[PDB]
Amino acid sequence: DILNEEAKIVQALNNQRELTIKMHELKREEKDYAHSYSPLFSDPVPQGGSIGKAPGSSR
Amino acid sequence: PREAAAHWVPFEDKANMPDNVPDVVEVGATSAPLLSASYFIGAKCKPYNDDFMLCREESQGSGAIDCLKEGRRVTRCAVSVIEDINKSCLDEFRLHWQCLEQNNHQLSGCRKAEALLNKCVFTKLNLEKKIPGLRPDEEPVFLKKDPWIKPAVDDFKSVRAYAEAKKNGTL
Repeated sequence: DILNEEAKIVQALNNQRELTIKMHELKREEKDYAHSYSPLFSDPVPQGGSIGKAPGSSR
Repeated sequence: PREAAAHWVPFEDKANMPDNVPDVVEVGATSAPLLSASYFIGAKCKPYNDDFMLCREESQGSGAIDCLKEGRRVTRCAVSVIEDINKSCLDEFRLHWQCLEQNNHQLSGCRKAEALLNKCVFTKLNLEKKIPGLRPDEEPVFLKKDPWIKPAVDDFKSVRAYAEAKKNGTL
């Protein structure tokens, strides 16, 4: 009745250890442009500066 | 797309169009005639001009080298319109751009020879001025009577020609 109450605590600490390893791997995971920056306007693509614009500028 | 320098040095190149681009009949009209004939070469050669700017769009960066075929054809049809307006209405065309060579080439100053030219070209060459993008219940500005903006001096020959067109009844 005491070896079991230790197995409970050691499971409760190994769970916290795996919780840390996860949440330390979830930081270094690379992130989308829609989560990291502006959620709508999800493209990085400009079309910047359209008043005297020339056809053939897109690529 | 850029304004010139401290000390810009002009140069030309005595060279030739190399092998595969044929010879073309380029517009030899100055600012006053092609500013005068702008709506008519815009009315006839709409899809060729549209096609050239579309082809320049689709080949992004290829651009200049890509649509040699097709800026060949906008020049030909613009030259066609201005040869036709020469042989059609050389006198009244000439009246309009001899007007428009004064007044800073402001279009505002020459309504009088303009409407005469527009009758002549709509009769013989059946092309018409339109200002597009203009929703209805908005009068186009070269049709209105008593405008606010009147020129300094109405030029003399168009006063005379417009009065004689009134007397003949062709206007």
